[PDB]
Amino acid sequence: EEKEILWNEAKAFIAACYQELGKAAEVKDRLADIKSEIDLTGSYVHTKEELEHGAKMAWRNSNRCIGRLFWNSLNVIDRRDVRTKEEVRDALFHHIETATNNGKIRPTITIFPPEEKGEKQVEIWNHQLIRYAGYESDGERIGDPASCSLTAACEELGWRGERTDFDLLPLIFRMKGDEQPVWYELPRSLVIEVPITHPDIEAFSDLELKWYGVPIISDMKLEVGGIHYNAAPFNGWYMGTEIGARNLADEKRYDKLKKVASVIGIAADYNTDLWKDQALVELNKAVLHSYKKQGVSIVDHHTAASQFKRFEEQAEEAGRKLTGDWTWLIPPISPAATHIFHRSYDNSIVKPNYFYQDKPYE
Amino acid sequence: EEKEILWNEAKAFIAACYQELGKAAEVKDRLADIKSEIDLTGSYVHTKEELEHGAKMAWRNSNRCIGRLFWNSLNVIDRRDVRTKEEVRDALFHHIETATNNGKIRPTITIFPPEEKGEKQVEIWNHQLIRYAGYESDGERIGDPASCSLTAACEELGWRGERTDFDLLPLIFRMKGDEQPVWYELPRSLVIEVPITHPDIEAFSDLELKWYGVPIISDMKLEVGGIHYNAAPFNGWYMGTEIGARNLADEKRYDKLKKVASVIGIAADYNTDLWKDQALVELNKAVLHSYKKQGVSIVDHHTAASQFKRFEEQAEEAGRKLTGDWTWLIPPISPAATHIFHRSYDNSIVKPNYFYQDKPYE
Ligand code: HEM
Ligand code: HEM
Ligand SMILES: CNCCc1cccc(OCc2ccc3ccc(N)nc3c2)c1
Ligand SMILES: CNCCc1cccc(OCc2ccc3ccc(N)nc3c2)c1
Ligand SMILES: [Cl-]
Ligand SMILES: [Cl-]
Repeated sequence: EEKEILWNEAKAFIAACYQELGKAAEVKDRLADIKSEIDLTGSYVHTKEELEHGAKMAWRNSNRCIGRLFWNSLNVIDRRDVRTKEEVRDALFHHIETATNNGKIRPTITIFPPEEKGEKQVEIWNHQLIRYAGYESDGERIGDPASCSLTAACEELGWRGERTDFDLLPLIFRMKGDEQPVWYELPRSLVIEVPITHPDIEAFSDLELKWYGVPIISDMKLEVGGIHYNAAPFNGWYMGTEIGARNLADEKRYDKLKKVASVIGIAADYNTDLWKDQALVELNKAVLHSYKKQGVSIVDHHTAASQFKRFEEQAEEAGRKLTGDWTWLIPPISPAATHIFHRSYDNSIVKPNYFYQDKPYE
Repeated sequence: EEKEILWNEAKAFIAACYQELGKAAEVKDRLADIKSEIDLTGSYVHTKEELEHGAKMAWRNSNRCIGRLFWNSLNVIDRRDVRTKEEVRDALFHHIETATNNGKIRPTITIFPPEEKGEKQVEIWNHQLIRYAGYESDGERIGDPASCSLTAACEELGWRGERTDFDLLPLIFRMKGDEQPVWYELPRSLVIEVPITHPDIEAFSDLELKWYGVPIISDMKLEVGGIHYNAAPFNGWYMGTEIGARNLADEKRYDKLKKVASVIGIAADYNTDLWKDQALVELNKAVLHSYKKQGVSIVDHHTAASQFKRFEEQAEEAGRKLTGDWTWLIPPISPAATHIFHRSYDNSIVKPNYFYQDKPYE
């Protein structure tokens, strides 16, 4: 059964992958080899070419991602060789440095050994490799509420945060055979952060806002031809609205709109003044300006949607079905100013792809 | 078959309606009477109470409507007695006057005789009773592009627009047995319009924008207990974003964002300046301000979403399933600033309800 599903997924992936790589003639013999490997071993091992192309296909098939035009330039790092926690740490440190690239962000994925019997070899606890801690006790809220449960789990393990609003969480992961994860503080020299200033409004710096340069999502599973890479952190560059309309704006995140309204000099008293909307726009302008000024890659939602339109055109021209999740593709500010809002998308799930998986804490 | 569907819909509607009206004991005898009427006549006639409550249920079940908290206060006008085109005209004129109510808009529906054998008794051609004409010829675009086909159909019939950007379309409808519709110019004394000014930016009036006071949607079909009221125009008051983020903003409508950017004194050259977003906010602030200043009812999207949350709570408390269309419920500006964005909704279709129907032109 288990063995059956794997073979099926393998046939479908190898056929499609080799077709796109112009290697269609090599399919029959590769499939032969795979069949034997599965019979003999219970699993099979991707070639470097298969793994690289699979990770790229998986990004291409990510319905919720507006940034897919660049799927084929994904930088894929093969770390299936790691066996120790020092190696995993160093690979994660390396991913941060190489993806950051002094501000000129390279979309990158680092791929660790896959689940074996559904048994994880490496289990990453972080949601993103770089993220801020959150605390909630005695009515006191500090940092990022979205990080409260992971922060509490880290502190169970002997980590202690300084309780600023921007404590960097340690890297935290567990190896097969260890009962507990280990944690490592991030070297601050590896982590680019951007202070938020406004191009016109000088008081904006009074808010003392900042955000980190690179979102490196580290808790999703990459599935390629029936092989489950549960540990495979990847990154792009930010779209500005993720920071300005959600991370810094949401009431359940940093909740900064009233403070923004105050520093930009507008009242926050009447819904009809659209003060939240006006605050959102200025905060989002501040975020784009600040990343650009520091030389850290970022895309605004208009440019991003323009790129996505080209992705749609490229899909059509290549003869591939396009899939998408309208509810995630539309940006959270001025969505009707983008073409995405005015059409519909088929939300079918195509593999390879990235999937959610259960958290090991909570 | 036809006769069967009707009876089924009737049983389900009468049972639910009388239950809500505390008239459950009267169901058995009412259903008896209806059964006979259908056998004998092919159809059945709603009581005033059934019709009124059915139209209210239909609004309550409109998945795409954010304004549903007020479903039970719908003003229902029963015009099943009309037989002539002068009567239809006068009923439509009356609806405009009574709904407008000197600016204090009353949500109202005027209900005309229903389809008989699927044969319409009255066929309204207008999308809304009050709307602006649109023209497109020789590269010249004037008025509302959304009105181009209806405008062309009106001019086929001897109507002629002045070719301002805001020509009011005539009322246009067809009676059973007439080969052609008739048209009647709207008396300007019945139509409230609001000039768009900005609370802070005096130059905003240079754009010479205006919009009409009351959206009176006149091309949907009301279905109640298997009876098809294809002619049943209804209105609420506007939510400001419908005018400011769509009618005046969309590239395929009045397309005013570049002109807005110019009068508010910002460049429209770089996506990263978020000039479209900033223009959207100021235009939307202008719209709310202008309606309020003139004493014409309007709701902003924050207040509207707050009302909708109460509608959700009321549904739960009354033991009714809530249905909704997330993609239409979210406002087109700052959607993530509303609770709607952060939850999901079951998009099941429950009857009574309002439905699309084929246009008689195009
Ligand atoms: C190159 C720059 C990129 C940009 C600007 C971009 C933009 C975005 C945005 C805005 C979202 C929505 C996230 C949210 O609202 O929570 C998203 C979702 C997503 N992106 Fe991308 N992305 C990029 C690169 C990548 C890469 C390199 C991958 C993987 C190889 C990826 C895979 C995804 C996935 C899987 C999701 C959905 C996650 C979920 O379901 O929660 N993206 N992207
Ligand atoms: C009282 C004020 C009301 C407000 C503020 C309101 C608000 C809205 C808004 C903003 C939409 C979305 C329209 C679009 O984006 O194209 C909508 C859709 C709708 N509303 Fe309401 N509404 C109100 C009253 C009513 C009334 C009185 C009815 C009928 C009795 C109604 C039935 C509907 C229906 C059927 C739709 C969907 C139409 C379609 O599918 O195209 N609403 N409403
Ligand atoms: C706001 N939704 C949070 C829930 C959630 C859970 C797990 C992963 C996840 O990823 C969002 C995500 C994923 C990949 C991205 C790549 C680039 C980018 N700019 N944003 C990206 C954002 C998001
Ligand atoms: C933007 N969608 C246009 C397509 C379309 C076709 C037919 C009817 C229709 O109604 C939108 C609609 C319906 C009822 C409304 C009631 C009140 C209100 N403020 N807006 C309302 C808006 C909309
Ligand atoms: Cl993020
Ligand atoms: Cl409208």
